[PDB]
Amino acid sequence: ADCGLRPLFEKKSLEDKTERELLESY
Amino acid sequence: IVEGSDAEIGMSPWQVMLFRKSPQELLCGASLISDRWVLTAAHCLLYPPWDKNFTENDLLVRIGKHSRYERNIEKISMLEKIYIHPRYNWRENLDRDIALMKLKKPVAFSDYIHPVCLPDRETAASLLQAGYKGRVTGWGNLKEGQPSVLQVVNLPIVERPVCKDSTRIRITDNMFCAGYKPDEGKRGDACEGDSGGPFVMKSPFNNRWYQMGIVSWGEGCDRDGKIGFYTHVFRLKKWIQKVIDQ
Repeated sequence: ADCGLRPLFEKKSLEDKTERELLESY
Repeated sequence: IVEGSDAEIGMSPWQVMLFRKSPQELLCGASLISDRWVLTAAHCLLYPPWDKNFTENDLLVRIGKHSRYERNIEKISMLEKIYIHPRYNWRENLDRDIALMKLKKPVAFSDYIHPVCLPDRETAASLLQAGYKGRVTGWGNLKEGQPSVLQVVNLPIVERPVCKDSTRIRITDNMFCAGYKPDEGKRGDACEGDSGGPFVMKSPFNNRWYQMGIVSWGEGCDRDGKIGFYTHVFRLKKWIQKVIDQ
């Protein structure tokens, strides 16, 4: 199940510029 | 996409572009769900009133494209077969606006190409709640022109009663709406050209992105009081399974 894990982000333990907005909404 | 921003390289590796083969023409968004299965809105392939009734050989799909040619990064695939939901209501309200396209050749994953996940029952229950925000991406209209870079915007899922009240069109349990209310302070919305594009959410249970919606319809774009509608992917997964498991 190799899905939803971005090589340049999740895989490199890096977060994109806006994904925290999603976490905040939870 | 209206009132959003440029996507970062590799930010949406599951992003897929549906093109009309000849004359070359971008039609809609879509998303990679495996190395050979792509999701999109039925209306992108079948909508008679706009003279859209495509055959598999009528189109192609582009994957991993960062601009409107990366010789070694993006992939160009032909389609093996199209599958439009049997109960897709195109004459009335676009009920069950979903479709699957199977590529002729599976594509190799990379830094710029990888599949988004499809929701399971507990992921959906937990994530699909009013106020929670998701993400829309697309190469569509910037206003009711088009970008040279994939656009993105995060929008909050809206309460059913409120979605219903925002429009006269008959909405179904097979759709959901997301967007900011004029009293909320932020803007954004999908627009023409963005149909088929994914509306995704990141799960804390495992830090993976899940596609909860498909860009389907709206009235105008980023209009105050209006809210964009999306195909409720999870409520249609069994059809997805049926098709895939042929």
